[PDB]
Amino acid sequence: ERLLDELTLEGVARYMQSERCRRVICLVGAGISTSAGIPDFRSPSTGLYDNLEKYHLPYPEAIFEISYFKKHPEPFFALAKELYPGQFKPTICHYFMRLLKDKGLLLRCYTQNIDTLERIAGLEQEDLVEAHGTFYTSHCVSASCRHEYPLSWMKEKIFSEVTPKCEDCQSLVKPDIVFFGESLPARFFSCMQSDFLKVDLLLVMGTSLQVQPFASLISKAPLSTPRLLINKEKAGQSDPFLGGGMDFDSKKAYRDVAWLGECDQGCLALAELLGWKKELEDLVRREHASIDAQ
Ligand SMILES: CCCCCCCCCCCCCC(=O)O[C@@H]1[C@H](O)[C@@H](COP(=O)(O)OP(=O)(O)OC[C@H]2O[C@@H](n3cnc4c(N)ncnc43)[C@H](O)[C@@H]2O)O[C@@H]1O
Ligand SMILES: [Zn+2]
Repeated sequence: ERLLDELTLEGVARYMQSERCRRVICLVGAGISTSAGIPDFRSPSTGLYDNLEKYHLPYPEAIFEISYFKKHPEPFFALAKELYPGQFKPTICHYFMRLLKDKGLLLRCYTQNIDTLERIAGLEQEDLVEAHGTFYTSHCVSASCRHEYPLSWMKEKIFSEVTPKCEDCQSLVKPDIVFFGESLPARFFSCMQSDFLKVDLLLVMGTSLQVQPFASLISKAPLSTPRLLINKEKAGQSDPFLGGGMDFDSKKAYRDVAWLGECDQGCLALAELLGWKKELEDLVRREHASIDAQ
Protein backbone atom coordinates (compact mmCIF):
# COMPACT_ATOMS: atom_id res chain seq x y z
CA GLU A 1 0.00 0.00 0.00
CA ARG A 2 1.75 3.06 1.43
CA LEU A 3 4.49 1.79 3.74
CA LEU A 4 5.64 5.17 5.10
CA ASP A 5 3.71 7.08 7.75
CA GLU A 6 4.81 10.33 6.18
CA LEU A 7 6.77 11.24 3.09
CA THR A 8 9.73 12.69 4.98
CA LEU A 9 13.09 11.63 6.39
CA GLU A 10 11.37 10.93 9.71
CA GLY A 11 8.95 8.65 7.88
CA VAL A 12 11.90 6.81 6.31
CA ALA A 13 13.78 6.53 9.62
CA ARG A 14 10.76 4.95 11.37
CA TYR A 15 10.28 2.60 8.44
CA MET A 16 13.94 1.60 8.52
CA GLN A 17 13.91 0.52 12.16
CA SER A 18 10.76 -1.54 11.55
CA GLU A 19 9.96 -5.17 10.79
CA ARG A 20 9.47 -4.68 7.09
CA CYS A 21 12.86 -3.04 6.35
CA ARG A 22 15.49 -5.76 6.02
CA ARG A 23 17.16 -5.20 2.62
CA VAL A 24 18.43 -1.84 1.36
CA ILE A 25 19.85 -1.01 -2.07
CA CYS A 26 21.89 2.16 -2.65
CA LEU A 27 22.07 3.82 -6.07
CA VAL A 28 24.86 6.38 -5.94
CA GLY A 29 26.69 8.65 -8.30
CA ALA A 30 29.23 11.46 -8.44
CA GLY A 31 27.38 13.66 -5.99
CA ILE A 32 28.53 11.49 -3.08
CA SER A 33 32.18 12.02 -4.00
CA THR A 34 32.30 15.79 -4.69
CA SER A 35 32.91 16.51 -1.03
CA ALA A 36 36.02 14.30 -1.30
CA GLY A 37 37.40 16.56 -4.03
CA ILE A 38 36.38 14.43 -7.02
CA PRO A 39 34.46 16.83 -9.25
CA ASP A 40 30.98 16.33 -10.56
CA PHE A 41 29.98 15.43 -14.11
CA ARG A 42 26.97 17.69 -14.88
CA SER A 43 27.10 20.42 -12.21
CA PRO A 44 27.20 23.78 -14.04
CA SER A 45 30.09 25.21 -12.07
CA THR A 46 32.69 22.55 -11.22
CA GLY A 47 31.28 19.86 -13.50
CA LEU A 48 33.55 17.87 -15.79
CA TYR A 49 31.70 18.90 -18.94
CA ASP A 50 32.26 22.65 -18.50
CA ASN A 51 35.97 21.95 -17.88
CA LEU A 52 36.93 19.84 -20.94
CA GLU A 53 38.24 22.93 -22.78
CA LYS A 54 42.03 22.61 -22.65
CA TYR A 55 41.71 18.95 -23.73
CA HIS A 56 41.73 19.80 -27.43
CA LEU A 57 38.82 17.37 -28.08
CA PRO A 58 36.51 17.21 -31.12
CA TYR A 59 33.67 17.61 -28.60
CA PRO A 60 33.43 17.53 -24.76
CA GLU A 61 31.74 14.14 -24.29
CA ALA A 62 34.26 12.21 -26.38
CA ILE A 63 37.18 11.51 -23.99
CA PHE A 64 35.38 8.55 -22.38
CA GLU A 65 34.74 6.91 -25.78
CA ILE A 66 36.46 3.55 -26.27
CA SER A 67 37.32 3.78 -29.95
CA TYR A 68 38.63 7.31 -29.54
CA PHE A 69 40.60 6.01 -26.56
CA LYS A 70 42.40 3.30 -28.54
CA LYS A 71 42.90 5.83 -31.35
CA HIS A 72 44.33 8.56 -29.07
CA PRO A 73 44.65 7.41 -25.45
CA GLU A 74 46.66 10.48 -24.43
CA PRO A 75 43.93 13.06 -23.61
CA PHE A 76 42.17 10.63 -21.27
CA PHE A 77 45.41 9.81 -19.45
CA ALA A 78 46.14 13.53 -19.27
CA LEU A 79 42.65 14.01 -17.78
CA ALA A 80 43.31 11.26 -15.23
CA LYS A 81 46.57 13.10 -14.50
CA GLU A 82 44.71 16.29 -13.52
CA LEU A 83 41.91 14.51 -11.65
CA TYR A 84 43.86 11.85 -9.77
CA PRO A 85 43.37 12.95 -6.15
CA GLY A 86 46.19 13.16 -3.64
CA GLN A 87 44.47 11.12 -0.94
CA PHE A 88 41.59 8.66 -1.26
CA LYS A 89 39.30 9.67 1.63
CA PRO A 90 35.68 8.46 1.43
CA THR A 91 32.98 10.80 2.66
CA ILE A 92 30.46 10.70 5.50
CA CYS A 93 27.99 9.44 2.93
CA HIS A 94 30.36 6.59 1.99
CA TYR A 95 30.71 5.69 5.65
CA PHE A 96 26.94 5.84 6.04
CA MET A 97 26.73 2.95 3.58
CA ARG A 98 29.44 1.19 5.59
CA LEU A 99 27.16 1.45 8.65
CA LEU A 100 24.35 -0.10 6.62
CA LYS A 101 26.72 -2.93 5.68
CA ASP A 102 27.86 -3.48 9.27
CA LYS A 103 24.26 -3.47 10.56
CA GLY A 104 23.22 -6.17 8.12
CA LEU A 105 20.89 -3.90 6.14
CA LEU A 106 22.85 -3.30 2.93
CA LEU A 107 21.82 -5.73 0.20
CA ARG A 108 23.84 -3.97 -2.49
CA CYS A 109 25.48 -0.69 -3.44
CA TYR A 110 25.01 0.09 -7.12
CA THR A 111 27.50 2.81 -8.01
CA GLN A 112 28.29 4.76 -11.14
CA ASN A 113 31.54 6.18 -9.69
CA ILE A 114 34.97 4.91 -10.73
CA ASP A 115 36.93 6.34 -7.77
CA THR A 116 36.88 3.16 -5.55
CA LEU A 117 35.77 5.08 -2.47
CA GLU A 118 33.10 2.48 -1.68
CA ARG A 119 35.91 -0.06 -1.23
CA ILE A 120 38.14 2.12 0.92
CA ALA A 121 35.16 2.82 3.20
CA GLY A 122 34.94 -0.93 3.53
CA LEU A 123 32.33 -2.15 1.11
CA GLU A 124 33.50 -5.45 -0.32
CA GLN A 125 33.16 -6.64 -3.89
CA GLU A 126 30.19 -8.82 -2.88
CA ASP A 127 28.43 -5.64 -1.73
CA LEU A 128 29.17 -3.59 -4.85
CA VAL A 129 28.01 -3.37 -8.42
CA GLU A 130 30.53 -1.04 -10.04
CA ALA A 131 28.13 -0.31 -12.90
CA HIS A 132 30.70 1.77 -14.85
CA GLY A 133 33.70 -0.32 -13.87
CA THR A 134 36.51 0.79 -11.63
CA PHE A 135 39.91 2.46 -11.57
CA TYR A 136 41.08 -0.09 -8.98
CA THR A 137 42.41 -2.56 -11.53
CA SER A 138 43.66 -2.27 -15.10
CA HIS A 139 43.91 -4.79 -17.90
CA CYS A 140 45.89 -5.00 -21.08
CA VAL A 141 43.41 -4.39 -23.92
CA SER A 142 44.41 -7.39 -26.06
CA ALA A 143 42.64 -10.75 -25.56
CA SER A 144 45.52 -13.13 -26.05
CA CYS A 145 46.88 -11.12 -23.13
CA ARG A 146 44.53 -9.79 -20.51
CA HIS A 147 47.17 -9.26 -17.83
CA GLU A 148 45.71 -7.49 -14.77
CA TYR A 149 47.63 -4.54 -13.30
CA PRO A 150 46.93 -2.91 -9.93
CA LEU A 151 46.23 0.75 -9.36
CA SER A 152 49.72 1.32 -7.92
CA TRP A 153 51.28 0.43 -11.27
CA MET A 154 48.67 2.37 -13.30
CA LYS A 155 49.37 5.40 -11.08
CA GLU A 156 53.16 5.55 -11.64
CA LYS A 157 52.44 6.11 -15.28
CA ILE A 158 49.78 8.85 -15.64
CA PHE A 159 51.98 10.79 -13.24
CA SER A 160 55.21 9.74 -14.85
CA GLU A 161 53.13 10.90 -17.87
CA VAL A 162 53.99 7.64 -19.66
CA THR A 163 51.18 5.95 -21.58
CA PRO A 164 50.75 2.53 -19.91
CA LYS A 165 51.69 -0.39 -22.13
CA CYS A 166 51.49 -4.07 -21.24
CA GLU A 167 54.74 -5.60 -20.06
CA ASP A 168 54.10 -9.07 -21.56
CA CYS A 169 52.87 -7.92 -24.95
CA GLN A 170 53.29 -4.25 -25.89
CA SER A 171 49.55 -3.40 -25.99
CA LEU A 172 47.71 -0.53 -24.33
CA VAL A 173 46.54 -1.16 -20.78
CA LYS A 174 43.26 0.46 -19.74
CA PRO A 175 41.76 1.03 -16.28
CA ASP A 176 38.87 -1.38 -15.70
CA ILE A 177 36.41 1.48 -16.21
CA VAL A 178 33.59 1.18 -18.73
CA PHE A 179 34.11 3.73 -21.51
CA PHE A 180 31.25 4.85 -23.71
CA GLY A 181 30.97 2.31 -26.49
CA GLU A 182 31.50 -0.57 -24.05
CA SER A 183 28.97 -2.87 -22.47
CA LEU A 184 28.28 -2.86 -18.75
CA PRO A 185 29.69 -5.83 -16.80
CA ALA A 186 27.68 -9.03 -16.76
CA ARG A 187 27.53 -8.81 -12.96
CA PHE A 188 25.32 -5.73 -13.28
CA PHE A 189 22.59 -7.64 -15.13
CA SER A 190 22.87 -10.74 -12.96
CA CYS A 191 22.49 -8.73 -9.73
CA MET A 192 19.68 -6.55 -11.05
CA GLN A 193 17.49 -9.51 -11.97
CA SER A 194 17.73 -10.81 -8.44
CA ASP A 195 18.30 -7.83 -6.12
CA PHE A 196 15.16 -5.93 -7.03
CA LEU A 197 12.82 -8.79 -6.16
CA LYS A 198 13.89 -8.46 -2.52
CA VAL A 199 14.41 -4.81 -1.83
CA ASP A 200 12.55 -3.03 0.99
CA LEU A 201 14.07 0.44 0.57
CA LEU A 202 15.80 2.26 -2.29
CA LEU A 203 18.34 4.93 -1.32
CA VAL A 204 19.41 7.19 -4.22
CA MET A 205 22.21 9.68 -3.66
CA GLY A 206 24.26 12.16 -5.63
CA THR A 207 23.07 11.08 -9.05
CA SER A 208 21.04 12.96 -11.65
CA LEU A 209 19.44 9.74 -12.93
CA GLN A 210 20.02 10.62 -16.57
CA VAL A 211 22.40 7.94 -17.87
CA GLN A 212 20.89 4.55 -18.72
CA PRO A 213 20.44 1.71 -18.09
CA PHE A 214 21.46 2.83 -14.58
CA ALA A 215 18.59 5.31 -14.18
CA SER A 216 15.99 2.64 -14.87
CA LEU A 217 16.98 0.62 -11.79
CA ILE A 218 14.60 2.73 -9.67
CA SER A 219 11.68 1.24 -11.60
CA LYS A 220 12.91 -2.34 -11.09
CA ALA A 221 11.77 -2.29 -7.45
CA PRO A 222 8.24 -3.34 -6.46
CA LEU A 223 5.77 -0.45 -6.45
CA SER A 224 5.52 -0.57 -2.66
CA THR A 225 9.28 -0.15 -2.01
CA PRO A 226 9.85 3.32 -0.49
CA ARG A 227 12.47 5.31 -2.37
CA LEU A 228 14.45 8.11 -0.69
CA LEU A 229 16.51 10.54 -2.77
CA ILE A 230 19.35 12.47 -1.15
CA ASN A 231 20.63 15.02 -3.63
CA LYS A 232 20.99 18.73 -3.88
CA GLU A 233 18.31 18.78 -6.61
CA LYS A 234 15.35 16.60 -7.44
CA ALA A 235 15.94 13.90 -10.08
CA GLY A 236 14.26 10.90 -11.65
CA GLN A 237 10.88 12.49 -12.33
CA SER A 238 9.34 11.50 -15.67
CA ASP A 239 9.85 13.97 -18.49
CA PRO A 240 6.38 15.40 -19.31
CA PHE A 241 6.98 14.68 -23.02
CA LEU A 242 7.82 10.96 -22.73
CA GLY A 243 4.52 9.13 -23.24
CA GLY A 244 7.86 4.65 -13.36
CA GLY A 245 9.88 7.68 -12.37
CA MET A 246 9.97 9.43 -9.06
CA ASP A 247 6.85 11.14 -7.81
CA PHE A 248 7.57 13.33 -4.77
CA ASP A 249 4.89 15.98 -5.16
CA SER A 250 1.77 14.97 -7.12
CA LYS A 251 -1.35 14.00 -5.23
CA LYS A 252 -0.52 10.46 -6.33
CA ALA A 253 2.77 10.57 -4.36
CA TYR A 254 2.95 7.70 -1.83
CA ARG A 255 6.50 6.34 -1.43
CA ASP A 256 9.09 8.78 -2.81
CA VAL A 257 10.84 11.30 -0.56
CA ALA A 258 13.27 14.00 -1.62
CA TRP A 259 15.72 15.36 0.91
CA LEU A 260 17.47 18.25 -0.83
CA GLY A 261 20.94 19.26 0.31
CA GLU A 262 24.43 17.86 0.76
CA CYS A 263 24.67 14.07 0.71
CA ASP A 264 26.94 14.30 3.76
CA GLN A 265 24.31 16.34 5.59
CA GLY A 266 21.38 14.17 4.51
CA CYS A 267 23.24 11.11 5.79
CA LEU A 268 24.07 12.86 9.04
CA ALA A 269 20.40 13.73 9.55
CA LEU A 270 19.17 10.27 8.64
CA ALA A 271 21.76 8.68 10.96
CA GLU A 272 20.75 11.04 13.78
CA LEU A 273 17.08 10.04 13.58
CA LEU A 274 18.32 6.45 13.63
CA GLY A 275 20.46 6.68 16.77
CA TRP A 276 23.67 6.24 14.70
CA LYS A 277 24.98 9.82 14.81
CA LYS A 278 27.80 9.21 17.30
CA GLU A 279 28.54 5.77 15.86
CA LEU A 280 28.87 7.42 12.44
CA GLU A 281 30.92 10.37 13.69
CA ASP A 282 33.28 7.95 15.46
CA LEU A 283 33.69 5.77 12.39
CA VAL A 284 34.51 8.59 9.97
CA ARG A 285 36.87 10.20 12.47
CA ARG A 286 38.57 6.87 13.20
CA GLU A 287 39.00 6.10 9.50
CA HIS A 288 40.06 9.55 8.33
CA ALA A 289 42.68 9.45 11.06
CA SER A 290 43.89 6.03 9.99
CA ILE A 291 44.16 7.32 6.45
CA ASP A 292 45.95 10.53 7.50
CA ALA A 293 48.71 8.30 8.96
CA GLN A 294 49.91 6.91 5.66
C1 LIG B 1 40.49 7.30 -9.57
C2 LIG B 1 40.89 8.54 -10.35
C3 LIG B 1 39.68 9.24 -10.93
C4 LIG B 1 40.10 10.22 -12.08
C5 LIG B 1 39.73 9.67 -13.49
C6 LIG B 1 38.38 10.29 -14.04
C7 LIG B 1 37.90 9.56 -15.27
C8 LIG B 1 36.37 9.28 -15.11
C9 LIG B 1 35.81 8.57 -16.36
C10 LIG B 1 34.36 8.04 -16.10
C11 LIG B 1 33.93 7.09 -17.28
C12 LIG B 1 32.75 6.15 -16.80
C13 LIG B 1 31.46 6.40 -17.66
C14 LIG B 1 30.89 7.81 -17.23
O1 LIG B 1 31.45 8.79 -17.53
O2 LIG B 1 29.68 7.93 -16.45
C15 LIG B 1 29.55 9.24 -15.80
C16 LIG B 1 28.89 9.11 -14.67
O3 LIG B 1 29.24 7.82 -13.99
C17 LIG B 1 27.44 9.02 -15.22
C18 LIG B 1 26.50 9.14 -14.22
O4 LIG B 1 26.40 10.49 -13.84
P1 LIG B 1 26.13 10.90 -12.30
O5 LIG B 1 26.83 10.03 -11.31
O6 LIG B 1 24.66 10.97 -12.03
O7 LIG B 1 26.85 12.37 -12.12
P2 LIG B 1 25.95 13.71 -12.44
O8 LIG B 1 26.94 14.88 -12.54
O9 LIG B 1 25.13 13.50 -13.69
O10 LIG B 1 24.93 13.94 -11.16
C19 LIG B 1 25.46 14.62 -10.05
C20 LIG B 1 24.26 14.80 -9.09
O11 LIG B 1 24.66 14.85 -7.85
C21 LIG B 1 24.31 16.31 -7.30
N1 LIG B 1 25.34 16.59 -6.38
C22 LIG B 1 26.58 16.90 -6.71
N2 LIG B 1 27.26 17.05 -5.56
C23 LIG B 1 26.44 16.80 -4.54
C24 LIG B 1 26.63 16.81 -3.18
N3 LIG B 1 27.83 17.12 -2.40
N4 LIG B 1 25.63 16.52 -2.37
C25 LIG B 1 24.39 16.22 -2.89
N5 LIG B 1 24.20 16.22 -4.21
C26 LIG B 1 25.24 16.51 -5.04
C27 LIG B 1 24.33 17.08 -8.40
O12 LIG B 1 23.50 18.32 -8.17
C28 LIG B 1 23.66 16.20 -9.42
O13 LIG B 1 22.31 16.13 -9.25
O14 LIG B 1 27.42 10.21 -16.26
C29 LIG B 1 28.62 10.21 -16.77
O15 LIG B 1 28.58 9.65 -18.00
ZN1 LIG C 1 49.26 -7.80 -22.78
